[PDB]
Amino acid sequence: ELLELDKWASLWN
Repeated sequence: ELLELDKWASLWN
């Protein structure tokens, strides 16, 4: 949805 949300929705950390 709209160029990704970059790389699995930001990233879990």
